[PDB]
Amino acid sequence: LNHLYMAVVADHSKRPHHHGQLDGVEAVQLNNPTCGDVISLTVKFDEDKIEDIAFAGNGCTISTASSSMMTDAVIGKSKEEALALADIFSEMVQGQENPAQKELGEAELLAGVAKFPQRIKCSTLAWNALKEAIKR
Ligand SMILES: [Zn+2]
Repeated sequence: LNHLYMAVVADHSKRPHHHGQLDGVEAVQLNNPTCGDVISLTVKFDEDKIEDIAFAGNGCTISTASSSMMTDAVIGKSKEEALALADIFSEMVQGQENPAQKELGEAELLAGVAKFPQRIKCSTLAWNALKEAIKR
């Protein structure tokens, strides 16, 4: 029942979702905890919502997985909705319990990074590139 989790996290790191870059969209680039992760996160908004999203970069398994899962979780949400999820994720990876972590989708599998301090920032990188993208 747990072996499936490894396959889901592995799939997000090896075959990222919403990977690459969107056309005609000024990307948002941030980088490392210290680990050496980087991401270019192009985000499209048609309304206040997120029409589409895409990312590219280089990181550890944790950081790539987390970027990939972040895209799934936020696609078609809202400056504020997306930003609330970011807060939810960020709090989850500091050991907080919250039923709302369900709204994170497969990113919920990264609850375990709260036990690895150096990994916190690996996992949040994508979320913070999102925060910046929304806030333009
Ligand atoms: Zn990392």
